[PDB]
Amino acid sequence: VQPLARDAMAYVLAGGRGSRLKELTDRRAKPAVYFGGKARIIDFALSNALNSGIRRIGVATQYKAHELIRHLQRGWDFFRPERNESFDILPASQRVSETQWYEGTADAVYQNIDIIEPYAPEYMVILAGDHIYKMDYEYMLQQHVDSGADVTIGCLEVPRMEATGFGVMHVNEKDEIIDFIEKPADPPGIPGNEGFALASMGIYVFHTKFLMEALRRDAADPTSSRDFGKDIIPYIVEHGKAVAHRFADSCVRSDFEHEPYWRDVGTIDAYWQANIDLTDVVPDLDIYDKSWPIWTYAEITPPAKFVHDDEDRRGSAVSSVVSGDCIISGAALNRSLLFTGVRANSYSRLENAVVLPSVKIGRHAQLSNVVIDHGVVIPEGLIVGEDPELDAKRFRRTESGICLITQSMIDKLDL
Amino acid sequence: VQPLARDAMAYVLAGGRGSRLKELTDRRAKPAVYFGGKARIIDFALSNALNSGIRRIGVATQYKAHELIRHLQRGWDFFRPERNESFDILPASQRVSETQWYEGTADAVYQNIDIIEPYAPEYMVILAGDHIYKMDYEYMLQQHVDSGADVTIGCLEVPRMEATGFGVMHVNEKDEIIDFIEKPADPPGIPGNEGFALASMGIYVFHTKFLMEALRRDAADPTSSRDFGKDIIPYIVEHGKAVAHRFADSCVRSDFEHEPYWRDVGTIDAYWQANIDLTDVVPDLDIYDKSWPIWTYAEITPPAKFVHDDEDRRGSAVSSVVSGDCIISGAALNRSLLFTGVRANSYSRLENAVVLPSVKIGRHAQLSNVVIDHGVVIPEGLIVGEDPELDAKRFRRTESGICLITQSMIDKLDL
Amino acid sequence: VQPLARDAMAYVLAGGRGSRLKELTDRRAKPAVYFGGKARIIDFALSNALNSGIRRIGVATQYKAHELIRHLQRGWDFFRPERNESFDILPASQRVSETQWYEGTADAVYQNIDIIEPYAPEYMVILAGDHIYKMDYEYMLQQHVDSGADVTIGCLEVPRMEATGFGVMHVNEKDEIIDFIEKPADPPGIPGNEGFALASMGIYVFHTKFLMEALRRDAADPTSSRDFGKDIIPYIVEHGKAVAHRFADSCVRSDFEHEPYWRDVGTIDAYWQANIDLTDVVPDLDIYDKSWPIWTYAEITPPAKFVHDDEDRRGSAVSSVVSGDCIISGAALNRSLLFTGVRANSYSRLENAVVLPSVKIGRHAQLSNVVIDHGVVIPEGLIVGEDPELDAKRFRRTESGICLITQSMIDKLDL
Amino acid sequence: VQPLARDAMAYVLAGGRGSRLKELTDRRAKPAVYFGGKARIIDFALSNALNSGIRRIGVATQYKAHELIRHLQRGWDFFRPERNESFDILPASQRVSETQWYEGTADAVYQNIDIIEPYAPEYMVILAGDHIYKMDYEYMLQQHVDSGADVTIGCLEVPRMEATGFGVMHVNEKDEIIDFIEKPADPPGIPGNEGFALASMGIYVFHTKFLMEALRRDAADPTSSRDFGKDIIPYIVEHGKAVAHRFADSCVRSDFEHEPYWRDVGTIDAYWQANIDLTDVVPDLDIYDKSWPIWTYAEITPPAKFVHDDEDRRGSAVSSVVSGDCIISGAALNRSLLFTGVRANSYSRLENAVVLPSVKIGRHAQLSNVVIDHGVVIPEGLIVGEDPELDAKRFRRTESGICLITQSMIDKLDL
Repeated sequence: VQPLARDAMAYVLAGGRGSRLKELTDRRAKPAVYFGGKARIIDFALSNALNSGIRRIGVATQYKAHELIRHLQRGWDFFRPERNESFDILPASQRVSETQWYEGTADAVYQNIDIIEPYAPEYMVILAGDHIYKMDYEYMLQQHVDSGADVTIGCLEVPRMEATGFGVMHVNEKDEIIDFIEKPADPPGIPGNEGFALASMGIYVFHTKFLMEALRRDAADPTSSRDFGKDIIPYIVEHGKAVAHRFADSCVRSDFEHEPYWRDVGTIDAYWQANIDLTDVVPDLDIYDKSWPIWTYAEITPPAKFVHDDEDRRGSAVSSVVSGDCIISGAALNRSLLFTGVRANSYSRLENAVVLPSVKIGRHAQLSNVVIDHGVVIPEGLIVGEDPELDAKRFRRTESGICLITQSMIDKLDL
Repeated sequence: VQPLARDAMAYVLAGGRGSRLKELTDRRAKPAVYFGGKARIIDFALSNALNSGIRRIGVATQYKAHELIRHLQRGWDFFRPERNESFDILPASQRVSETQWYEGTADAVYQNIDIIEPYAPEYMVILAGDHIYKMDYEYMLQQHVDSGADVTIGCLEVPRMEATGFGVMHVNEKDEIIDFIEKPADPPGIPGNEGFALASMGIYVFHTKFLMEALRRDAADPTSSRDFGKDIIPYIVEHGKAVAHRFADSCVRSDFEHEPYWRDVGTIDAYWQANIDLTDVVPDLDIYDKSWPIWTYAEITPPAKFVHDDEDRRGSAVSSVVSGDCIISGAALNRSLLFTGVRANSYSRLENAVVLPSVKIGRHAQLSNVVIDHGVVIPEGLIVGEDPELDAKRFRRTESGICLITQSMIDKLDL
Repeated sequence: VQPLARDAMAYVLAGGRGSRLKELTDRRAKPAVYFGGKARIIDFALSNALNSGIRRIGVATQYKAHELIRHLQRGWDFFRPERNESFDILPASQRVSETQWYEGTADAVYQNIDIIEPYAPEYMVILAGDHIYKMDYEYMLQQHVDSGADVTIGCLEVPRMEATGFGVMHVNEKDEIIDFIEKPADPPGIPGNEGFALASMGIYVFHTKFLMEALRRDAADPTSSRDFGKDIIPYIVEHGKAVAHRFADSCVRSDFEHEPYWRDVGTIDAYWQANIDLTDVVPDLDIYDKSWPIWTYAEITPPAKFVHDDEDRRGSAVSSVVSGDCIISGAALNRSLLFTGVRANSYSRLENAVVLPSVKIGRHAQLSNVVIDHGVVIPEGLIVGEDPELDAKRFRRTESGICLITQSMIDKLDL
Repeated sequence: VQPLARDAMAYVLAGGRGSRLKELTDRRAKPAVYFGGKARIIDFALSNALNSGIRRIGVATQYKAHELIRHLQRGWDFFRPERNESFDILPASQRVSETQWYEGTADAVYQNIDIIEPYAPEYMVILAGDHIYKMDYEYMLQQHVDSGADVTIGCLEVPRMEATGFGVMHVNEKDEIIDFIEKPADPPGIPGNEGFALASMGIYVFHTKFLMEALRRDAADPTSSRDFGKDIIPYIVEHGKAVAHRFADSCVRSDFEHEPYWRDVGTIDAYWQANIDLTDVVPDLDIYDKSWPIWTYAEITPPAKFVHDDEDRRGSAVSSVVSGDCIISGAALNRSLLFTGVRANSYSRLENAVVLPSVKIGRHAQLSNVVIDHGVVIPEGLIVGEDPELDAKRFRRTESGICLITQSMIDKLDL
């Protein structure tokens, strides 16, 4: 009768550096990276927990967390303990130990047992905080209880050649995990469906009592790298009962999303592509859906504005997504995504451009196939996208020709 | 030393019907009308109160106030009494008398003395809630105390020809009010500056104890129409000391506003004009200003989206202001202001259009010189602005050719 | 898999006058009456909705609603539409019609169909807002869908002699409702257990569109008094499928409540008793429970204080419940319940006293067996509970000797 | 005309360890210590800022700050940047530098200039976060601008023998500071009033642009201990213009406070004394004042309860201050102060006790002259205050005989 989410706590792992995002994560952890016009990556897992009815949330942070923690303080501020709600931001710090850094994803939870236990949740839902996806976690909770698993593991069903970069679960007829392989060159297929493999999402459901004991087990073992994927879960698949949960069974698709949507935006190319795809006529991700909404930190913002329309300049956007507090003054935008606060000035042009909040585009600048970091001021007349060798020397250039542009790159600029 | 706003309470008169806005105010009071892709009209006086440091606000409502009350409840919800802050919504209702109607603007304060006296504010700032303007009321409060006035009245300095439509204050050299005239055919000129007259704003500062006594006198006087403008102030200019405060002295102008901005948007033409002027290259009102911000009710909204770009259709906006959650799909917008939630569809065209929230524009519709009421669905292929005779039969058409369009008029439609 | 409350809207009927509470409800509807030391009666149903997972709430108000509506505005302010939550305060007002009065409890929902249908909830949970009880509405929802009922009705299982004051449901062996009788002299018994009758709590679960259809037909029938209990529900038991849900199956009992707790505090004796019973060593209602908490409007308040300990005066409380911001200065309290803000002064005595917020007790006053209304100032030396004849002349005195004391009564006082 | 607080930012130094409070500050910094029944010490400076109209606040933390940060996050959560309000929590950490420690109170501001400069406040109000006092900083701001000072320093006026423990300002006839001495053996007296000296409160007003340069200068000086009182202020007194502001000129006294109140609660005795003094008939600090309120983090909490009244046990409090959610079950309290959540059980007695939140007193325990730390569980039958030598072996006992009791101390216990 009662939904199990009433008795669950979501615990989000948000310490991931995202080192392949290069300068995009030099000053902020990957869960803090802006995505899709407004939110940050972490808001997706957070919103999944909220919309699934989980109203105790803990977030473990580590690497470069000041921007992430400030976002969480200001955006996720509406939980009240009187209502059996809680939002705990849990950085590694001189608190219960000297340390100041978590030893691994397991240690991220283990060090905060004294926070969890007063709440006495029946269940723990462990979440990667660095992916973009919508999912109703009540489904996994139900499967976990009914299957008697020690751990239920969220898995994507992917073509085996795509699984070579994931931690892959090897399952039997009834989706019980026989073995776990980190990045198999030839991923094991699903029995009776070997064109596909189950790739771990880093979503784990436990009974709290079991998890605490296993965290304590783990923390005593010197063999352990203190990691869910490499230590906790492999021990259980061997000695206990681990079961896979398939993302397709619990993904929340809107009427305007043709397939289950999950993205890890792990490379500059992948991050550019996921954002720019939102400019499509029929985008894979429906950012206009209100049935499974993404909460985030947002301020009252004025509308977007388009000015100038003469023989020489026209401020206008085609095949583009433009946020509030954007003033497109005499600037031509095509196939671009603009976050809030952008100022694009006369005779400039943006094409195939992902523009993070509060960027300024100087008069006459022309930028194609770029990601412009938050707050960058683009000098008047800067050309990007016309000279690959010049662009690669000045900026971080992808082999597929995307330039990531940061303020530090701009400050160094000559010819 | 201490600012006088700490000891003031703002009391906003928000019962105004705005009869000349015709069907724009059929189901909402004038202070509830949307303005500027920014806020509702009432939010300007409320934000002026807030930014001036007044932490006690009351709002008297009357004519058709459901939409207005719900906006106040949801938008103006962050005052806490334990911080000596209060926000009181005061509709005429069976709480102290049967009535269910306020007899006038003086009565709207008078019936609520039992709300005011427990707060014991030293000063009352009585405000009209149906005008768009920015003003720092600390200045009026200083002038009032130092002048020793019984009432201090905010006044616009305007050419006398334009003053024929206002309550007009006749003053001596000291800016003390020696007479008041309701709509003078020949407005009294300011001494030494005869080309201008002081036109009342309906902004009044009193010592609370004095006002409470003047309201009690007024509730007894059978010759009184129970109106601040026509009863309270004239009695004081007669028997006490009334002093005029000029708008230009305390108007808050941003660096991008060439002159003090005040608008009463009292007619459809004036409402259309003030909104459409926000699409100018250098607008009179700076809605991007952050130094004197306008607080309002706002939700997390997705960005605006423009799609399609081929031989036959292109979704794009030129010389226009576009709010979030607008999808401009194959539609051409020019010199238009769109509030949130608009959906404009393929081959439609808007020009010189003020489009309130959640309007839908059907394919192939072409509309020029229009105000479209909140939530209207414009039928595919509807043409407005081509045939004044037909437009005037179907719609509320001003002499200058603005068509106000409501869903009730759409529902009646044929050829 | 997904809880049904996600898809439900709770709709609280809060127009009740509670006329048998006499002067306690002369300026406030019954759901606004204070109960238990802090909350108001309406907060119980509201908190049940919230704790059950229902995040769309409507509250219909009518009789003397200013205090109620201010309570809802300031207390129930944390719902956000972006999260698919809503809290709508729905007074009878000149809005969709002139009226200024709901024709009945069915009409209170019918008039507001235009507010419900934009939310399109799958289920409606219609609640009476004038009872004190705790209940998980997910159980009723499941029974309602699983049974295929047209309406599921919440029912107290009570001894038949106690059911003569209730509207009683006659059921068959499957708890299907075969008849409904308003206040039967000899209430029909439950089959196979005739010592008990099922007494209607005025809680009704419907499929939304079935209810919209029953509401519309009811508004059309001139036979109808426009009432859930005597119009909607009788027709369904006759023409459709009405099923009873027993309170015991879904009451939320803390470990410290020996039985399911339900109270209608319909009379001054019952209100006094239910409150004073909280001073017991083992109270029937556990106001210290945090597993099913009651949300309300609460301000930051200083602690309670006890002053003076000498020959002739000692401020102290025995067998009593004392809220914050109470200063017990030389006053003896025994078996009393004090809401916040009380000032009891030297040489006064309270026994068997229910004391609503911000009451003042003057020096030397002695009061026994009383309910003291919000904000009453008790004159120095007043004696209540000594002389029944004099007490009944001065105050509202019950047959059993409880005096309800209002400020209007105090104002009239001599000897 | 315009108050100066509109353009100030308050910056609270809250990294103080409070070493002399011993185990009371072993797991929290001094600003996080509970005081007076509800608030925490830091809430006084924060409330002074808020009530003075300062809407931008920064709080620098360092030593053991988890509890403090969580308090700030949950309690001080109502500032919105759109209203030009801001509340920044600034712990030393990896962000702008590796360090993760502040080199001193000046470096606590210096490391965060990049947070300050975007706001561009005209004035900085630097505050000590570890003192209990009320003060209207608009007075100090007015004095600063009008005097032309480089730094205006808040100062207590105390008898000279008392000043020997303070940093003392030597002034001339016009309250200009001519020397500064750290703990003078013989404190320089006030000219014309040699019985008194000016003791620095560690409150400093600057022009922001001045301060930013003085900090940059300080961050270059290798002879600098990076301290406001030790390096910044003496430098200015020497080469610039430092002016003293006397606390009596801007202290906020309620009508029930016989003198300006300031306490630093630096020792266990001083902490115990300031709290127990609140049980007085006429307390020096008025915690019931509403004119200058102290905001803090508070939850909805049930009332206090007193039970049992027979010949062997009576739950009651005399000359005591008792917070909500305290159940006094057969326990006798006298001259004690209880924070929320205490459970005192049958036959126990508390005298002269300061009892922090959520303490449980076991049956038959008898405790006199104690501070009991947050959450301590006192064993049944424990006796404290009877045997000085035993009490000092078990607990932290002051020379004056106050025992500080923590759970670690209880956990060691036998006889």
